Amino acid sequence: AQSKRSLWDFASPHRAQDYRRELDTLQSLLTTSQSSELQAAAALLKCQQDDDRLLQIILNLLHKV
Amino acid sequence: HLERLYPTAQSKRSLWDFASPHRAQDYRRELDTLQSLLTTSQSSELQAAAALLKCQQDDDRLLQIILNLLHKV
Amino acid sequence: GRLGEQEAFAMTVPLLIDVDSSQQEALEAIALNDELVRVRRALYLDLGVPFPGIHLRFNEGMGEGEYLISLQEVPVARGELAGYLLVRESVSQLELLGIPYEKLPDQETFWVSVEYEERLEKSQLEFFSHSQVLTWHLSHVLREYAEDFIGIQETRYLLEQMEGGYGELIKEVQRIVPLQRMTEILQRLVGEDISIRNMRSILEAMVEWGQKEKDVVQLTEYIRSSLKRYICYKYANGNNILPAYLFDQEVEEKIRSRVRQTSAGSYLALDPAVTESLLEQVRKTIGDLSQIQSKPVLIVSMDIRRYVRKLIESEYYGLPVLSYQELTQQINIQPLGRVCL
Amino acid sequence: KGRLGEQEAFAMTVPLLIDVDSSQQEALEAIALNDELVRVRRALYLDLGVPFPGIHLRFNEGMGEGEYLISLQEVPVARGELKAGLVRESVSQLELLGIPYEPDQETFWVSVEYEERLEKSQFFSHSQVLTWHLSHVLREYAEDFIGIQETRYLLEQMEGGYGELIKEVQRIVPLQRMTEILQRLVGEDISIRNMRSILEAMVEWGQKEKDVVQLTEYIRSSLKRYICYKYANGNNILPAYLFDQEVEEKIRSRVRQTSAGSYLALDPAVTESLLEQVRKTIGDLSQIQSKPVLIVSMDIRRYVRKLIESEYYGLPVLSYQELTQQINIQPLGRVCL
Amino acid sequence: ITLTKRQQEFLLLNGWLQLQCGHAERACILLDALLTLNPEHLAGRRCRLVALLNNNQGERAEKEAQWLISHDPLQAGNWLCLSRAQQLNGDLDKARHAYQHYLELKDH
Amino acid sequence: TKRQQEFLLLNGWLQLQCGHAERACILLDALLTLNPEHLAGRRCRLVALLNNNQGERAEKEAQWLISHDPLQAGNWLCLSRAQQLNDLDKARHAYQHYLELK
Repeated sequence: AQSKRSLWDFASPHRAQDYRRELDTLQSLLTTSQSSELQAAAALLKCQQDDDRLLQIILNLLHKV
Repeated sequence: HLERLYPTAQSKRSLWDFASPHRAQDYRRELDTLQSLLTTSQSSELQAAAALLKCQQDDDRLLQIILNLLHKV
Repeated sequence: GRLGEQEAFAMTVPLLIDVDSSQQEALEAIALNDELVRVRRALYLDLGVPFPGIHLRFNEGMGEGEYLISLQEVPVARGELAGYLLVRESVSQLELLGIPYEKLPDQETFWVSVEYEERLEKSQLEFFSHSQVLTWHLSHVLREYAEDFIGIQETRYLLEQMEGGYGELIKEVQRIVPLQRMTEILQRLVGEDISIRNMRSILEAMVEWGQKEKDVVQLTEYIRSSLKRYICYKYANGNNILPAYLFDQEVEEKIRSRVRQTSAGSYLALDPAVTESLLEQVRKTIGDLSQIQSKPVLIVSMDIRRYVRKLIESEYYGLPVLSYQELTQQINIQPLGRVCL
Repeated sequence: KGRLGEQEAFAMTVPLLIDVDSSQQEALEAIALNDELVRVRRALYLDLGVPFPGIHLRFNEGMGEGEYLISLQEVPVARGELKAGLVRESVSQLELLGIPYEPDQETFWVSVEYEERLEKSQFFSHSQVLTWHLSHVLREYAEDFIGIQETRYLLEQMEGGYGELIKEVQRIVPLQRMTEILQRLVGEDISIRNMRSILEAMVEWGQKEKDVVQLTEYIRSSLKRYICYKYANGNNILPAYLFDQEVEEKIRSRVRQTSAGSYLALDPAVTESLLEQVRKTIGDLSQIQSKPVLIVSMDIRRYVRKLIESEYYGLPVLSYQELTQQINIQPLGRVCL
Repeated sequence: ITLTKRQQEFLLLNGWLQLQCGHAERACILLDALLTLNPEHLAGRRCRLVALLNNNQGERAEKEAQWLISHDPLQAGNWLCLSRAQQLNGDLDKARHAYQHYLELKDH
Repeated sequence: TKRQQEFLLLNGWLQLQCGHAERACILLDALLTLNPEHLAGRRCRLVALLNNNQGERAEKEAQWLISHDPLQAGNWLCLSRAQQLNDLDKARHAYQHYLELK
């Protein structure tokens, strides 16, 4: 309801090709660190890094003409 | 008409107008003369210029071969 | 109203512009009804695409400076124009720090107050007002989404408008190619920023080459090659000078090896790694030169020209791709660099 | 006017446009500016027969003072700034050094006070230079003025004259092939004006040949006396640069009639060598006069022409079949291999 | 040493294209060779000023703009090159002065 | 981590918006351990903990935001929710405080 929307508004805080190698830099930064929290973050980032590698390969194989 | 609504960066236009200063076969002729003139030289700057001219002289030789192979009637 | 009437069907508006309120009468009487037609007319004269009517509405539900442009009731360009009393600048740089004043799909945008307008116009910089920024966004939307304005109805209207001019030419081109192929050809032409305006040569090329080729790609390549002098004037700068980034034979052969004309599509899928390597080679040779001028064009073999363009459309949306046949004579093509393998 | 509900208010592009600078709206036009253009267009049509379109003349103040541009279908094809404001001369040479001193011609500019004395020496005015550029544009771009509509208009204009001839030629060959043949004929500066013989040749040879190149070669051969008179100003004397049998066979070896294109693609080195031999024999043609013509076998004539069109755009190419009798063919030199 | 002929214009045209087609280093090399052979030419230095500005060589652009300012008379675009080059190196005040001088001269 | 921190904030917000909330919790915990000044990450992870049913930690984080950022009335919903996950009377008191602030 309205209260749930207020919860989401409380949680609420560039675009398009801003998504670049910033992810890769952060993943390699956190890979060095020995903190367990940063290690979990790095593994999550690697997961998304490879799901993105799979979707880029699928888009390259399909494309359009 | 030709989307003439953007002044296109007046400072850049003044730069290009300051920088602002043709034929068909005179170009290839000047290329060959300049490349053979600069080959005799000895300066490093003239050596880089000569290598650039040879580069364009042979990219043009490749495009001339492509144009010769392609044709109409 | 009645609960027995079926639905009262109504068609979706093709083009809609929804801007915030408090500019219903604060903005009115300052262009907004002549500027829009002016920019649409200029873009049509430059291209020839029959753009539709523009519906302008003032909505109070949104904020104060939010404008959205939607094609067929789906928003395609939103933005909050800052804007109320801050006019924008597109060439903002450290020069804008040199003249110290307070400081989007457009270029680098920074907003300055109207009290600074006099001293900054003494420097003769960009002063896009509300009308100017709105029409700039409208022009960009129309240019990048013109393919959606070329339907069967639009092409039929174009043919009917030219019936008095060239009757037998239209009757011949209709008997040679159907409306669907002709409209697809026009859409492909506009997708490459090639103007439809000169319809006579387009129809003559359609007549000449529609009897020989049935594939859409080859036919549209022939129609492009029929516009040699138009393409030369549009892309070449200076005198008879055309900047080029010609491709090596090995790279052209590698690209051509995977045309894949299987289902009348002919999609170019070679290998993701191989295309990545080729794009890396193109980036290493060509470079970036985005800040630079003169619009260099890539020149490649005609049979693969389109296939090359969509290969580099992702990164180099600027750089056009041209065919050797599309080049007219008396042109001094200067090779800026060969894309090696 | 265009409301924001009107679709586009479509308007067709002008075929031919000439945009000249302002300050000559009333400073110029003293001579004709509106009669000279039609005069030169009519003369060029009588020479060729191509139905040139209407010419739109506009004075634009956004440009300089002596800038004139000629554009075909709103695409500029010949731009230039005349410096007369100072009439020009096309036969300028070192003779101009022994006289008051200072396109594709020797273009030097002289003042109007010298006009009397230069006329004692023995003159392109503003109208003359504008019409000279217009004439060059029309002659070198006449193929773009021959469309399906233009050929249909020509046929409809001659219906009263030769009805059965037109009805037969229409039933024998289509409009597209006929228009392409007419454009190919005009590309060699062959006049369409004499339409009767062209239509008769089309009727006679359209049932036998379907390839455009061979059919247009036959139609060219149907104009033997016209070609002979056009290229032989003397008394049955025709300068020739005849081809050797070996060169003709080598050229014919790569006709490549695969996709109704008929492209002549030899090895680039082979074409370079043949062009070098032709250049060595013929020469530079700069100091050559009387308009010598190359004569070669008919079946490859066009194939030779487009081979030498890049360098010797002047020198025409003719077929042996196109040669009528009572001609003294004088061989200026054989193109050896 | 050497000679100029019409060739000197070729170096300009190629250099101009190299500047306008994202090859600042190539344009700089061509115009430096031209000036090292024939230093008397002036348009080549005008092109190389913009080439040096686009190449990010502030000191060289400032020196060339100083030469042209001391040899090219008024109304020249020699005060933009100075402004752009020096503002890349710092010293924003002299860039402001050059810009104000350019604005004052362009009113004519 | 001046821009990168914004990438982390956006990723955490999107993960919260897409039902996981565990990934958002770990990302925002890493963000706070690196940059603690950017309290927006804690603001998001509070709701993430509420949706994760970890009200014991959520109460402490909501107390931090309440005692350090009294510029948000929403700091009194999360605490209430947290205590409602674990204390109904104190939840009513927090809700009434939020009503007083709004």
